[PDB]
Amino acid sequence: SMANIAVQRIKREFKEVLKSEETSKNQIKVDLVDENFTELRGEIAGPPDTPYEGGRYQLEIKIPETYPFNPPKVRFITKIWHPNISSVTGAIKLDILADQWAAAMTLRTVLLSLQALLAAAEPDDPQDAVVANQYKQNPEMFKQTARLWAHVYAGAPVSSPEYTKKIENLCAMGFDRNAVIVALSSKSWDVETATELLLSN
Amino acid sequence: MQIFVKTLTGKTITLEVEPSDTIENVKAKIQDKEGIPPDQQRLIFAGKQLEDGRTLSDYNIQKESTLHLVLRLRGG
Repeated sequence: SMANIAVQRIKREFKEVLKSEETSKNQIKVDLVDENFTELRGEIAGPPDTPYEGGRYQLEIKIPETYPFNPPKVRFITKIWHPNISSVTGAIKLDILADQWAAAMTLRTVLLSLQALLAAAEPDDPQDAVVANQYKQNPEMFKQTARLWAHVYAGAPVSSPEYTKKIENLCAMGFDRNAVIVALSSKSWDVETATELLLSN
Repeated sequence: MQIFVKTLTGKTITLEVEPSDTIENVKAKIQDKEGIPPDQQRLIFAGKQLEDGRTLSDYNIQKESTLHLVLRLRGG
């Protein structure tokens, strides 16, 4: 249904990922949404020695019909705390997804670069300013905050409960635990200003 | 005429321009001298950006006036 230099590239790049050593080791993975191959669901495992370790992140991959001369539009379906990824929408700030895309890049190399992006964030050049300045000003707070998002959203081992007690305390006020994890983390785990931010209207 | 573009790294870029010129073309001859893509760079004068459609004399940038180049964010 596409111009096929996409259909042929996508089909062999798709078949390239399932045959790879990274899929055999469960690092990356790609799947079919429909069977025209213009939308794919990718999955990358959180890199080791990073707060995302033990987590698996779903990725929305939409192949434009200018493929392979324009990059695929990738968005994080799974929530993640990362200065180069939106904590709200999952938008990705990577140059290979914008100006620095090359036609030689494949599905595998895009997934491997995104998995690499989790290991090496660029806070000076961010997608989420809130996550980025917490990353710079408080390195340890970001690490466990990303660790907590890593379990609540990507099924990792739990971050240790010095942070959940607040998540417990604000829920004792009947608040949405989804709104509380967002409010507490953006306000750098200050319950006061989180409670003041907690209320929309 | 001669204008300057002070940059990161204490670099000083010297360009021969006309007040007639787009800010886009000022970016274009920074590209030939520095190998910097024009839509990843932004020039500030009097501490203000100048949109590519406008020209330098609209911002009364006379000769020997100093500009500063902040480069657009990577991702970005």
